[PDB]
Amino acid sequence: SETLVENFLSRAALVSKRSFEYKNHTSSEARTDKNFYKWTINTKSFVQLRRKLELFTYLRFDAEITILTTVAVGSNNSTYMGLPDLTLQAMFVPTGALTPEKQDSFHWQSGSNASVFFKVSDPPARMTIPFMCINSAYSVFYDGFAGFEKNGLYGINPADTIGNLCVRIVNEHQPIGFTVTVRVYMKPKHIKAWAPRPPRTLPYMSIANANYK
Amino acid sequence: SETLVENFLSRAALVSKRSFEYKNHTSSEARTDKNFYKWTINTKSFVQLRRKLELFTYLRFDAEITILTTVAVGSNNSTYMGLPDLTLQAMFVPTGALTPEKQDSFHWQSGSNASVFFKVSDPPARMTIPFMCINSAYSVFYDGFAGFEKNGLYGINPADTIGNLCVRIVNEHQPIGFTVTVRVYMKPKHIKAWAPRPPRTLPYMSIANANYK
Amino acid sequence: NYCCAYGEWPNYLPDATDRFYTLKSVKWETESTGWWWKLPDALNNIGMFGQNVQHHYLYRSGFLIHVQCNATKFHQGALLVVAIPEHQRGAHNTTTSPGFDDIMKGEEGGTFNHPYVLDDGTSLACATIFPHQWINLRTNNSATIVLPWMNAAPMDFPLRHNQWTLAIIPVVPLGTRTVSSMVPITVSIAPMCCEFNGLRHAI
Amino acid sequence: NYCCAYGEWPNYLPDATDRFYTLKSVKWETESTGWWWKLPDALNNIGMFGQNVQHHYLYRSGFLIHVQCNATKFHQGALLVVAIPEHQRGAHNTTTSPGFDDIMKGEEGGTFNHPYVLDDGTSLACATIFPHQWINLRTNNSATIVLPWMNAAPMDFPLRHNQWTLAIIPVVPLGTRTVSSMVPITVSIAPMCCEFNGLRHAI
Amino acid sequence: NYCCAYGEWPNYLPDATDRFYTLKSVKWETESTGWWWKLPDALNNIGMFGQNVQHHYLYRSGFLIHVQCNATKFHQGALLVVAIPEHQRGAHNTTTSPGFDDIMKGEEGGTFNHPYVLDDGTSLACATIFPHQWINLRTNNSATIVLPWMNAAPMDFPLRHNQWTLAIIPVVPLGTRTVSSMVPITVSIAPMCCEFNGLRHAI
Amino acid sequence: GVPTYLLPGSGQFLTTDDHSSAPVLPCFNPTPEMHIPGQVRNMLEVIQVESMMEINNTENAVGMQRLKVDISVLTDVDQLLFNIPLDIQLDGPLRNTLVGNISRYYTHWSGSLEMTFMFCGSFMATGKLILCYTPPGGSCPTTRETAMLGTHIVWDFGLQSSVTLVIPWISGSHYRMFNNDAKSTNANVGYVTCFMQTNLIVPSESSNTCSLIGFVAAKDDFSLRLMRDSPDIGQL
Amino acid sequence: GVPTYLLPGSGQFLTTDDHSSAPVLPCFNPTPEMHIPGQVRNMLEVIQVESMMEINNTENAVGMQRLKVDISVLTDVDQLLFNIPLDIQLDGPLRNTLVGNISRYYTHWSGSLEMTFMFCGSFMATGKLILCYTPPGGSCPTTRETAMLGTHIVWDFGLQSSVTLVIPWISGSHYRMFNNDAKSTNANVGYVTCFMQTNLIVPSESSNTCSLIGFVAAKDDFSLRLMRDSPDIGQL
Repeated sequence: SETLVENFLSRAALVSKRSFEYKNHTSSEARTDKNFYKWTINTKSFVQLRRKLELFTYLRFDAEITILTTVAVGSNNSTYMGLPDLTLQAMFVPTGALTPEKQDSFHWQSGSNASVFFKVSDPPARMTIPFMCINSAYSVFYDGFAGFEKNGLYGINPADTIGNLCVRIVNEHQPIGFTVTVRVYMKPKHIKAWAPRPPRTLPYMSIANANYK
Repeated sequence: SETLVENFLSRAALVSKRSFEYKNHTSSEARTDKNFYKWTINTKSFVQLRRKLELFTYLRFDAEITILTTVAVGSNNSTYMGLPDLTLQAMFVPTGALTPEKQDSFHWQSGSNASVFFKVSDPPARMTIPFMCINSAYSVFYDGFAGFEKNGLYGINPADTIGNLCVRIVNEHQPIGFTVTVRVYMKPKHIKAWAPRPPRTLPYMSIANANYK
Repeated sequence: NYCCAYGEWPNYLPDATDRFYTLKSVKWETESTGWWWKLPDALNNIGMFGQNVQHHYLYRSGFLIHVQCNATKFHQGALLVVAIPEHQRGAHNTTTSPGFDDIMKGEEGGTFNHPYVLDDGTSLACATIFPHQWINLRTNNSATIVLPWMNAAPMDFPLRHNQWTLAIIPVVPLGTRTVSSMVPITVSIAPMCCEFNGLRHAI
Repeated sequence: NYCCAYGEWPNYLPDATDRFYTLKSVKWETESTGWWWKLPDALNNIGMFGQNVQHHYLYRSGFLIHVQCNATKFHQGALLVVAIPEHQRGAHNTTTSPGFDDIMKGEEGGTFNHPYVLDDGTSLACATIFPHQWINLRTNNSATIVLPWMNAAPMDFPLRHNQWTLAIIPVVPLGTRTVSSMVPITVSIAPMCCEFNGLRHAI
Repeated sequence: NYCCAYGEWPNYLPDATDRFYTLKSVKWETESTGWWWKLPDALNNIGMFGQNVQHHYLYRSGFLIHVQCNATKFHQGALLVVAIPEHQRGAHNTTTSPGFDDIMKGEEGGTFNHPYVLDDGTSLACATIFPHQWINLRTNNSATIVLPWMNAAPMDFPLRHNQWTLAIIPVVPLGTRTVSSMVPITVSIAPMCCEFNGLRHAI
Repeated sequence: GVPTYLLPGSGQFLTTDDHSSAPVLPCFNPTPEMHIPGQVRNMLEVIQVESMMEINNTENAVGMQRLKVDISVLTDVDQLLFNIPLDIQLDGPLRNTLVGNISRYYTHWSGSLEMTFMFCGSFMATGKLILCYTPPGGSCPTTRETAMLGTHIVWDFGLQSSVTLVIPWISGSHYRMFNNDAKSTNANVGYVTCFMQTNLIVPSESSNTCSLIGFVAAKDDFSLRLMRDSPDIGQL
Repeated sequence: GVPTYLLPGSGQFLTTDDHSSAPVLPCFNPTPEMHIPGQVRNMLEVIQVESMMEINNTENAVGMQRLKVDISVLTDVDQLLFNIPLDIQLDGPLRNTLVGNISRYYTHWSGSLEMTFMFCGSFMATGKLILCYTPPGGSCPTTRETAMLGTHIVWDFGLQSSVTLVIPWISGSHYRMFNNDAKSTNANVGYVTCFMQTNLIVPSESSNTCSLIGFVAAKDDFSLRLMRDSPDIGQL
């Protein structure tokens, strides 16, 4: 029973820990986070849960998402001052839907998209991402190309891109900067696993492909 | 009914009170706590609950664990300033699993291990450690040696080491130091006791053995 | 005896091209690393099924893999015939995703670069979890493998997706003490329970 | 009469070596502190059971303890025969864990250093909670104790674990006014309902 | 197929050690005379049966002889596997009785000096009156022979008596034209229906 | 009802809790569940399918040359050929299998292990090989006379050319696990050795250097508990 | 349902609460419960098994020399031999027993106490001993004529050589407890004394210094309440 695949794959492993900075990034920033981070939901960024999910080909599951956000003071301020409250509008962007580019990026209203509301002074955000892919399971691999052009990337599904889990500061900027470490936890429930693969032996170098060295 | 062994052994006695310090211990520390303390769960560190549990040989129970953490200001700061919030990722490490060595020690993701999330501004952390030992009860004694070598320690079980109850600051360091007194409470529920022993008369000197003086 | 993948016979989709498309048989040597044929890319350009690949935007097909190792009884060697479900390959020591020519090898199929890790970061030592048989020339001269529909999508494009991937690997190299001699690997694939919809231009 | 431990007869494991292994009987004196024999360490090196200890990685066994105090009726003395379940000993005034030679005493067994605290920090005054009989020479010249399987693990190694520990203690020292004379403690142990699995090398 | 001696299955005495004790397989060459293993002297020093030989003054046992000649089909040769009942050997051209080292050869067994007369004055040409099979590598790669209790005494000492004697003889020498190559004689003996009484010291 | 007081562990992020949460898209119907072949309901179905191991276990050898043993004609009679430990959660030949890598994803592993060897030689190749499963605790045998004391199989290659060694579930405790360190009692599992009883005999025209491939799978009695992150891979 | 308002004692860490919590490992099956002999379902099973006490109770004597009394031939007739108090939660001979140390783990202790003495002498040793249980409140008797007023047992050693003294459950209140101090009414329990009625008579070849061992256990009517931390041990 403990060795059931539902019991096996439902471990809340950290797959994206983004310590994204909360400051007036509109003042002088070039490429970095503008009080928001756009993370495409792929379960392959951290190799523990990745090698847990390279065990199988096809993995249809209801992907429970748990977002634990901890606000720490910035090193520029170098003062504690107490932890201020900060509600976060955590949007999931589905495949095909547009992704935001700013903190006030006009997509955060989410007329079609689904966003949740929570605070930092509240236990972590537990919702359940629906199994949304066009195919009947999550092909974590793709022996093929996403597009019909030759330069399409190998290994990427045009259907298993889960979305973009975009988390911002809906509140305005503070004069005191704060590094918000957002930790993303995947609890895949309702595991429907198919066709087991060997566990990976050689270390990874690229998240997208399965190259070896 | 009050004298039932389930009613007898289920008293939440303090068995590890670690006032571990919360500061940039990466700056200049040698042996002390680096914003975390690694305590192997043995029920023998405090002699009240210990002599309560030297009453019997074999003690199979579901060991409820209650962690009460109180954050006090440091004497270096000498200022109150108000009590800041601090969530704690309380991990249990089972036998065989690795134990962390830093606050950000790469084992805190816990792909196999079980960790709980709670805050200091939340009532104390009540979960129930499963009866996890390979043997069918907790042999609190061991008339034998853990290893087949001669230099193996007497009295230690390679199966009744419950684990390591490792509690850290998942949040980053504060510029103001804080002594976090973590108090560990054991409520053993579902007592299955076997073969009563005399209560201990002479004082202890070592936690591991049962020497007398 | 056949070794149908995970104990189920292939069939049509729930609510002509069954000719055994024998490939050009590869020379098995002592130094032969192994040969992989991605399906239907091994049959994308040959036969009426190969024309159905271009003529249809979507497809579904099972495959009756039959590998033949015609050998003397004095010959030595076992090949892992493994039909990998969805073999995403990798390249050694590079972070770059492998391109068209390293995967879309056509009817001839690709050789194995480092087959011990199965050229994908896994281990071939565990690759017997797969649809798999043995062509150990002591007892088995010819093996066969039955492959159902293996895709999360019910019915997809052939020309930009490989569902199965045959991989014939010499876990033990050839032995006849004339280093190696003859022994071809006659890989014959019959698309069984084939179905094609979406009548569009021949891509 | 026997005094089976906690009123249950020993048996095999739920889903040959039953010879009474009589030990070398110890001289009981007035100044005799007491003698403990750890089981199966008292029988680790003697007999077919002793060879089964080395030849098997795991074991289970009950023990039919029989202590004999052949005495004149004019002799005086009662010994606590207590079979301690899992006697973790201790050393006086040291924080060091007691080593091999203070515990692995072999067939002869160890004497008691401070038996009033039972050499473990407890009290022998309460040690009648144990499997226990009396060899008070006024009425009882020979006592016996039946020991089932006493380990939290169902079946473990003999050579690195003592389940039971016999302890024959003079709570009242010997009296015959020729300080002490004769009176041996014939401790005979029969491993009953013995079972051994894990056929490995003789350790 | 087995060739049980004189058509009777072995059994216990009328009113544990059944492991196939495989020996160190001997190299069969063209110039190989033949190898004899006296039973239980071939198993006197190996295994739990070997320890039971020393630990018991008397014994009885049947033996399930299994000889394996793993060979290529191009290899040539038939060995007489004969289990001689009570093979009293002899030495060539001497009137002296053969001693300990010429008979008590241990687990490795003795080679044949003049096997055509079977080293006992008889003829091996008639030695097919025996429990006997053929390991002619044209058709038979592995032979087996079932041996009951063969002694006039019902139950006797192992360490000073050989009841059976295996003898694997090349009546036709090996042929592979590389003089000889590989072909071991894997002689595996399982003492079946073993029984041991007389629990004494290990001799 | 109305008066509720919270738990001591209330509001804690648990890595292995299973209480359901509110879905993000309530009106979304997922893709209909179609019958993909190969349904995994448990990892045991992964475990009782075969897997070769590094039976050469020689440090210089890597690749399939370490995955296969090379039994030559010139290999001496009564020679140690495998010396495979069974510490599937530790280093050894069996670490890169389904059995080893799945067991490294847990802590407490129990069950009997089937060990099928198939002899990759010519059809005309022959030779009797003695394969001993040493019980746990017992050390390695180096000769055949120290080998057949344990449960051993004599294997003339013959026509089958594939034997199985059903290592029984035998242990001091009732599961086998990490023991928190390799230097313990229940950490060692027992050795499996092979020797040549009657030597490899091959024809003078066939291949002289014969080979052999091992496998591991489980029985139906295999079980796993205390799932943990394996040291097979790690991020850096 | 939806409207809940918290308790006044909500969110409090209670030392002796029994409401269950969420387990740390939800998918872990524990070790199967095997029949270990000696199952303790209550401490009473520990209490009605015997335990010797320090019947010498002489300050110079320590060890088993204080655990046993030494009745000599040269002991004078009608001599106080035990003077054992029954304050099992206070200092006395009975403090280092199962009865005393278990009762010190509670506060409110009730029940009748069996007191078996066995005479450790020679088989040919004889002597009649008068053993008086003084009722609570009554002081110690020093002579035999002040001793047989209470419930007393005359004990010639004979063939049995072991008597029991069933001290009845008699108290001013309906339980006996600490009384918050030793200097109170219900804190004192009553004395048990022994004297020699017809003197110890031993043969001239046997041992002159005879001995005797006491025991305590409970009846089935023993009960305990208000479990507390005993002063038997403490950390420093």
